[PDB]
Amino acid sequence: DIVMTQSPLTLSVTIGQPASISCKSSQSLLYSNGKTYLNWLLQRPGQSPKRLIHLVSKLDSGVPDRITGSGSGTDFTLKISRVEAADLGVYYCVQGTHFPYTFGGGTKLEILRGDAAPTVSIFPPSSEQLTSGGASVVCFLNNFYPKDINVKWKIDGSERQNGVLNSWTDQDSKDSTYSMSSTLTLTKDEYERHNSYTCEATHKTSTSPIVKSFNRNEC
Amino acid sequence: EMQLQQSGAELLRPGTSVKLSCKTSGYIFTSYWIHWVKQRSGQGLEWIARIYPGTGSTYYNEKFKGKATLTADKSSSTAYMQLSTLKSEDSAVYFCTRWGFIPVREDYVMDYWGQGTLVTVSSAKTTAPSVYPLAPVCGDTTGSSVTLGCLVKGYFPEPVTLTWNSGSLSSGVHTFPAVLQSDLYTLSSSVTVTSSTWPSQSITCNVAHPASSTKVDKKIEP
Ligand SMILES: O=C(O)CNC(=O)CCCC(=O)NCc1ccc([N+](=O)[O-])cc1
Ligand SMILES: [Zn+2]
Ligand SMILES: [Zn+2]
Ligand SMILES: [Zn+2]
Ligand SMILES: [Zn+2]
Ligand SMILES: [Zn+2]
Ligand SMILES: [Zn+2]
Ligand SMILES: [Zn+2]
Ligand SMILES: [Zn+2]
Repeated sequence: DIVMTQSPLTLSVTIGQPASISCKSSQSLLYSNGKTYLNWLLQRPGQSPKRLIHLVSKLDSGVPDRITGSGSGTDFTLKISRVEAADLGVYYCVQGTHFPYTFGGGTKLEILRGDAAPTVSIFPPSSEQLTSGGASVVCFLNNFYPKDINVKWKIDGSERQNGVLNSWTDQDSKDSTYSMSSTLTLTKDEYERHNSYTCEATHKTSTSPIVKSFNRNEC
Repeated sequence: EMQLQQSGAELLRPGTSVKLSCKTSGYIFTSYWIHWVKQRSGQGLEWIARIYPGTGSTYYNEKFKGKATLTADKSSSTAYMQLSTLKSEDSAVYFCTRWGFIPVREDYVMDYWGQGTLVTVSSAKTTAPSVYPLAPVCGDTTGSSVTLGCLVKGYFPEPVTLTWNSGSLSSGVHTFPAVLQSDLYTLSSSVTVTSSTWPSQSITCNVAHPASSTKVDKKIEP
């Protein structure tokens, strides 16, 4: 089977700048009829893939000509002349010259924007949950950029690594930022034995850790 | 308007089989090849097979011979793909697509795709989630704007449906991807509103879990 190699894995580009993606195949994609069946697809976040180009450089109907394709033999390139917000997603090259059809690994295009510090919110366990003998402390770190962030949980000044469940959103189309959720789950009994619960983030936008905490007590 | 609608998410037991459907409309079903593609853990697609509904002619990727069987019902304009003896590798999202290559013209017509069908191969039992309201104490973000949340935990399998005020509230919400842990998924969503909205008017978290026929609304009270 033809191995299709795409580089780079990810590219961060600012709106208005050009972007190019490379695709290499292990066999020439020149079919015996002289045509080269190399296609490019875009899979936007939460959407099905969509073909942008066919036959190396032919645009599909309704595709903007900001997008251009080129190459031959085993080397192909997709170029976006001016990146717009709607270009966010994973780009894949797929060959149709040699059966069976094979895809490249994909290239994620991320919109490079101005740094944004996280908005951190912390939530103690709900009454409903405590009733069940469980306790989850949640921390939302919303709208930050770059995506790189490290969050630790500290209970009464000591780092807690067990019981932590983290989740991140894909880059937001509306503002190009990322959001993350971190949940620390303990038993109701242990939760009630400690006082200070701290959600601590490490991010480029700060020389010191970004902290959000609460102290439980009674009243 | 050309449309391809695929069937719902499937939870399948190891070793059994499933039949996925791809109902089409808006075009002459018999005149175009229908292809099936597989996607595992994001970036990484695989071409499975294609069928010409007009003749029933099918071509398979060697890898999938014996795994997939494509059929098509002309009277209903529905393509089907049956997957047999499911194993770990079969857990994935499957798409059907009227790819659009016209062999006679050696050129392409627009490609239309189905929304995808998620297949989970597991022997784990279906479990209804617990929905917990997250009212701030420190997740207040002071005045101006306050952010509320909804914690959905302990359910299986995916997916779960989460909206705010029946969909009325869609801007400023962040729904995080579910994470599996100890055979149960946990998912959360945050919503940021102006201090003038909450607690004044109510914010409600709506959750639906088809697999267990669970539908729950949690009102975020102070
Ligand atoms: O097989 C041969 O030798 C001759 N080649 C042909 O007839 C060309 C076939 C048309 C084509 O572009 N196929 C590639 C392809 C098809 C479907 C697809 N998808 O994702 O659905 C992705 C890629
Ligand atoms: Zn060949
Ligand atoms: Zn061949
Ligand atoms: Zn050959
Ligand atoms: Zn201690
Ligand atoms: Zn102590
Ligand atoms: Zn303690
Ligand atoms: Zn020509
Ligand atoms: Zn064309």
